[PDB]
Amino acid sequence: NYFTKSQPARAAKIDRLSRIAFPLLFGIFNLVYWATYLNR
Amino acid sequence: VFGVTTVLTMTTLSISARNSLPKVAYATAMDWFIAVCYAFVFSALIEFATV
Amino acid sequence: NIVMTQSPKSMSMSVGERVTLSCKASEYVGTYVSWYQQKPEQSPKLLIYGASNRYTGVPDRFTGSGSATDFTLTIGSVQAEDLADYHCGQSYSYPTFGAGTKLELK
Amino acid sequence: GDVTVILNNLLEGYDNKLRPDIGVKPTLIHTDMYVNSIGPVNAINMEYTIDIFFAQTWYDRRLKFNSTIKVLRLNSNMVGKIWIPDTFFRNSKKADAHWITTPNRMLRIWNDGRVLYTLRLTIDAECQLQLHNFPMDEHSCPLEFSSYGYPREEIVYQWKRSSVEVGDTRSWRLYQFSFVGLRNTTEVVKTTSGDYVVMSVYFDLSRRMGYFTIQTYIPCTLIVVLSWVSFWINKDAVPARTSLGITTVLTMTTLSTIARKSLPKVSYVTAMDLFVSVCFIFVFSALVEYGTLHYFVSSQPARAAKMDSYARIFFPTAFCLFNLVYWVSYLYL
Amino acid sequence: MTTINTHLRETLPKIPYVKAIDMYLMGCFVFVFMALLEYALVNYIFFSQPARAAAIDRWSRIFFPVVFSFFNIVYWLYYV
Amino acid sequence: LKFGSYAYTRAEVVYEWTREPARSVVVAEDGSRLNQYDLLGQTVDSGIVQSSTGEYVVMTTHFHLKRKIGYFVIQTYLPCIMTVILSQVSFWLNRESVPART
Ligand SMILES: *[C@@H]1O[C@H](CO)[C@@H](O[C@@H]2O[C@H](CO)[C@@H](O[C@@H]3O[C@H](CO[C@H]4O[C@H](CO[C@H]5O[C@H](CO)[C@@H](O)[C@H](O)[C@@H]5O[C@H]5O[C@H](CO)[C@@H](O)[C@H](O)[C@@H]5O)[C@@H](O)[C@H](O[C@H]5O[C@H](CO)[C@@H](O)[C@H](O)[C@@H]5O)[C@@H]4O)[C@@H](O)[C@H](O[C@H]4O[C@H](CO)[C@@H](O)[C@H](O)[C@@H]4O[C@H]4O[C@H](CO)[C@@H](O)[C@H](O)[C@@H]4O[C@H]4O[C@H](CO)[C@@H](O)[C@H](O)[C@@H]4O)[C@@H]3O)[C@H](O)[C@H]2NC(C)=O)[C@H](O)[C@H]1NC(C)=O
Ligand SMILES: *[C@@H]1O[C@H](CO)[C@@H](O[C@@H]2O[C@H](CO)[C@@H](O)[C@H](O)[C@H]2NC(C)=O)[C@H](O)[C@H]1NC(C)=O
Ligand SMILES: CN1C(=O)CN=C(c2ccccc2)c2cc(Cl)ccc21
Ligand SMILES: CN1C(=O)CN=C(c2ccccc2)c2cc(Cl)ccc21
Ligand SMILES: CN1C(=O)CN=C(c2ccccc2)c2cc(Cl)ccc21
Repeated sequence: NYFTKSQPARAAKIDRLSRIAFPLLFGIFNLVYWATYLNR
Repeated sequence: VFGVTTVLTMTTLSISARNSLPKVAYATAMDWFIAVCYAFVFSALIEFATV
Repeated sequence: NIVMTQSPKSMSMSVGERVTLSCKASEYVGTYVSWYQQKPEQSPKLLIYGASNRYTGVPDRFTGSGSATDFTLTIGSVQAEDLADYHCGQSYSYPTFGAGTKLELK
Repeated sequence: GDVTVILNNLLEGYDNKLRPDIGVKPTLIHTDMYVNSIGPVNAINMEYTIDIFFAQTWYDRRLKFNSTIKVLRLNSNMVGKIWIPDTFFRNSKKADAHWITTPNRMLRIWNDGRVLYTLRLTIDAECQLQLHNFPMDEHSCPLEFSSYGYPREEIVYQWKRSSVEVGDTRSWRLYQFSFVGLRNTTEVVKTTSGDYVVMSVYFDLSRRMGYFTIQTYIPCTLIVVLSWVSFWINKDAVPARTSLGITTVLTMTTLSTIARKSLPKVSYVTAMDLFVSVCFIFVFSALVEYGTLHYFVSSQPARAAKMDSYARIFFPTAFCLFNLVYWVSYLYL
Repeated sequence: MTTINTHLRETLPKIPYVKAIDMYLMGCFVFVFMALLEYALVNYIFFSQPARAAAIDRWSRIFFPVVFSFFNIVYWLYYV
Repeated sequence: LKFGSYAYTRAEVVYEWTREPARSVVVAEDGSRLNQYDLLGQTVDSGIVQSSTGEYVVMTTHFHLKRKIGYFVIQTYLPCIMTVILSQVSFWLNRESVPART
C-alpha cells in the first residue's frame, strides 16, 4: 500500500511474489515441523 | 458493520445468558425475549439488504 | 521370549588381572539379571542375585553393574579359583540364560 | 518372645499424659526434616505446598530397658501409647499426615531411653508474598513450628548439625519458581499462654520469567508493533487506519485482562501492570496522533505533512528507551 | 462462528474424536469460509470481466442455500 | 508408582513380586478412564533407597503413556492453519480496496 501511487510496478511485483512465496514457505514449515515432531 | 456487529453482540449475549440456569430442555421467558430480539436485529439487517 | 546375549563366547586370562564380562538383553529386564558360576562336574552356584547384589558366601571381588538392558560382571584380584563358566540369566519374565563364557589360563 | 516382655514391662505404671522430667528440667527435642518436594507456589491464596519427613528425637528415662538387644524398632501401633510432643506448624493453613496403607509413622526406642519418632507430612503453609517487581521477583517465605501447650520452660527444640536435607530438586512441582537455598532459625516468641521456642526454615525462591514472557511480554510488544505499522499506511485511507488503531486497542484490552488473572487482587502496581499500561498508552497515543493528523490535513496541511514522518521515528525510539530503562530498573532491584 | 465454537469447547472434556456438534460447527465454518473465498474470487476478476463476476454472484445466491439444506438433511438424517 | 515399607529397613522386611515380574502388575482390559492418553504397557523394578534411618526396599512400577493428538489438532493446529490461510487470502484482493485488506 505504501508503494502504490509512487511505484505501482514494484507493488504489483511484490504482491505477485508474495502471492506464491507465502503458501510455499508455510507448507515447507508444516512439512519440517510435523516430520521433526512425529519421528521424534 | 452496524448490522453485523449488533448480530455479533446478540450472539454473545445469548451464549453468555444461557449459562446462568441449568441445562433444561424447554424454553424459558428469557429465551423467548432473546429469540424475539435476535429476530428483530436479523430482520433489520435483512431490511438493509433489501434496501 | 527375552534372549540374553553374552560376550565373549570364550576368553583367556592370567592370575591377578581385572576381567569384565557383559550380558545384553533384547527386551527390558529391570534389575532381575543374575550371574551363576559353574565349575566342571558341579552344579551352578549363584554369585550375584539381582543387578549388583552379592550372594551370601561370595568373595568381595565379584561385583555387578546393572541397567535396563546392559549388564556387567567384573572380578578384581583374580585367583586360581575363578576358572569356571559364567552364565547370565534374566528373571523379569520366564527365565532364559546366556550362552556362557569359559575362562581359561594362558 | 523377649521383645514382648520388654514392651510389656516398659508400659506398666507408664503415664503418657506427662512429659519426661515433668518437674526437673525442660525436655530437649532434636528435630530433622527432609523436604521431599516443594509443591506449587500459587500466589492467589498466598500459600505453597510442601512434603516433608519430620523426625524428632528426645530422651525418656521411663523407656529405659536392660537387654541384649539395643533398639526396639516399631510401627505406628505404639506411637499412641507413649509420650509424643505436641509439635504444630504455626504458619500452616492445612496439614495432614498420611494413612495409606497404614499410618506413615515410625517409632524407635534405644537402650538408654532415647526415642526417635518420624512421620510423613504434607503441609499447605502460608507466606505473605510481597508481589512487587512481579514477575522478576524473589521470595523467602517460611515453615515454622513449635509446641502447642508446652512453653520454653517445659519443651526446648534444637536443630541438629545435619538438620534439613532437600532431595533431588528436579522432581519438584515448582513450575514458575526456582529453589536457591535454605536457612534455619530458632527464636522465642511471647504468646498469651507463655514463651514458646519456635523454629523456622526459610526456603528462598526466585521466579523464572519464562511463562509470563511468552504470555504477555512478547504478545503486547507485538501488538505495539502492530499499532506502529499504521504509520506506513497512506493518510487518505481513513477507515483503514481508524479500524487498525481501534482493533489494536481491543487486542490490548483483552490481553491485559486475560493477563492479570495470574497474580492476586493486590492493590499496588507491579512490574507487569506498568508494562501493559505503557503499551496501552502507546497504542492510545498512536490512534490519537492519527486523529490529530486527520484533523490537521483539513485545517492546515503545512503542519500535518511532516508529523507522520516524525512519528515513524519517535514512536520506536520512545518505546525502546522505555524498554531499556524499565528492564534495567527492574533487574537492578 | 469461532466465538460460538470457543464457548462450547470449554464445557466438554478434552476428547480426541469429532463429536456431532463439532461436525456441525465445522460444516457451518466451512460454509462461511467458502463464502468469504467466493467473495475473494469475485473481487479478483472484477475489473477484468463483470459478466463472469455477476454470473458467479447469482450462482452463489441460489446454490449456497441448496447445498446447505443438503448438508443439513444429511446431518439430521445420519445422526438421528 | 513406587511403594515400600515405612519403619522397616532392608534387614527387617523385604518385598518381592508374587509372580514373575512381567506378570505381577496386571491392568484390566476395561480398566481405562483415560481420555487424553494411551496406556502402552507396564514396567516393574525393585531397588533400595538410602535414607537417614537405613536402607529400605522400594518396588517400582512404570506405566507408559502416549498422548493423543486428536484434541489439540482440532483445538489449535487446524485453527492456526486456517487463520494463516485467511491472512494469505488478503493477497488476492485488489490494491484499490485498502480497508478490506486492512
Ligand atoms: C467432629 O466430628 C468429626 C467426625 O466424627 C471428628 O473427626 C474424627 O476425629 C477423630 C479424632 O481426631 C478421628 O479419630 C482418629 O483417627 C485416627 C486416624 O485418622 C485419620 O484417619 C481417619 C480414618 O480412620 C481410619 O484410618 C486409620 C488409618 O488406617 C485407622 O487407623 C483408623 O482406625 C480408621 O480406620 C478405619 O477406616 C478405614 C477406612 O478409612 C479402614 O480401612 C480401617 O480398616 C478402619 O475400618 C480419617 O477419617 C481422618 O480424616 C481426618 O482428620 C484429619 C486431621 O488432619 C483431617 O485432615 C481429615 O480431613 C479428616 O477430617 C484421618 O485421615 C486413628 O488413628 C485414631 O485412633 C486412635 O487414637 C485413639 C485415641 O488414643 C484410640 O482410642 C484409637 O483406638 C486409635 O488408636 C490406636 O491406633 C493408633 C494408630 O496410630 C496407635 O498409634 C495407638 O497406639 C492405638 O493402637 C491401639 O489400637 C489398635 C487397634 O485400633 C491396636 O492394633 C493397637 O495394638 C493398640 O491397641 C482415631 O480413631 C476420626 O477418624 C475423625 N473422623 C472423621 C470422619 O474425620 C472431629 O474430630 C470432630 N471435631 C470435634 C472438634 O469434635
Ligand atoms: C542449621 O542450624 C545449625 C545450628 O543451629 C547451623 O550450624 C552451625 O554451622 C556453623 C558453620 O556454618 C558452625 O560454626 C556451628 O557450630 C554450627 N552449629 C552447631 C550447633 O553445630 C547450620 O549451619 C544451619 N544450617 C543452615 C543455616 O543451612
Ligand atoms: C482492563 N484493562 C485494559 O482494558 C487495558 N489497559 C488497562 C490500564 C491502562 C492504562 C492505565 C491503567 C490501566 C489494564 C491494565 C492491567 Cl495491569 C490489567 C487490565 C487492564
Ligand atoms: C532418601 N530419603 C530420606 O532420607 C527420607 N526418608 C525416606 C524413607 C523414609 C521411610 C521409609 C522409606 C523411605 C525417603 C522417602 C522418599 Cl518418598 C524419598 C526420599 C527419601
Ligand atoms: C477445528 N476448526 C477448523 O479447523 C476451522 N477453523 C476453526 C477456527 C479458526 C479460528 C479460531 C477458532 C477456530 C473452527 C471453527 C468452528 Cl465454529 C468449528 C471448527 C473449527
